[PDB]
Amino acid sequence: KLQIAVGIIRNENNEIFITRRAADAHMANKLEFPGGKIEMGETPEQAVVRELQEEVGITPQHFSLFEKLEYEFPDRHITLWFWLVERWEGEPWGKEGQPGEWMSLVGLNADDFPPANEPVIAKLKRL
Ligand SMILES: Nc1nc2c([nH]c(=O)n2[C@H]2C[C@H](O)[C@@H](COP(=O)(O)O)O2)c(=O)[nH]1
Ligand SMILES: OC[C@H]1O[C@@](CO)(O[C@H]2O[C@H](CO)[C@@H](O)[C@H](O)[C@H]2O)[C@@H](O)[C@@H]1O
Ligand code: NA
Repeated sequence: KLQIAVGIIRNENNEIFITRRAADAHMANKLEFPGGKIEMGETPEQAVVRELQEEVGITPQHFSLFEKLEYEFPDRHITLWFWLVERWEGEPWGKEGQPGEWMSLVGLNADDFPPANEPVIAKLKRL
């Protein structure tokens, strides 16, 4: 059972900053919204801020919870907190050496992301 906070970073051109997971990680090689595990003593709002600062070097500001869902993977159960981030300080980049780039929302392919993201990718194509 893991609680994961991730940020959907959208610019004014309806593009999202997406990174790719390592070949040796769970959901290897999949595209993803930057994020990570919510630690003990930390709230989901604080988690997404810390995770984005760590992973892509930006500080999320005035964000909202776009979606919260639970997904059962073959060996783990995770609760995902998808935060819509439209304002932030900094310029997103591959701060941890991971691949990262802007992707048009209309071009996103749910099959490229973990299956847990399916409903979120779909909903995004409408916001
Ligand atoms: N960062 C991130 N993790 C995701 C997404 N979708 C999704 O199922 N996950 C899963 C993959 C991992 O099992 C877990 C994240 O944990 P790690 O920080 O250890 O990789 O959440 C997503 O969009 N972003
Ligand atoms: O839960 C997010 C939701 O709460 C509001 C206030 O109604 O925003 C507050 O919480 C955000 C997340 O911590 C902050 O970024 C924001 O600055 C704060 O006002 C809504 O705007 C948002 O949908
Ligand atoms: Na982490």
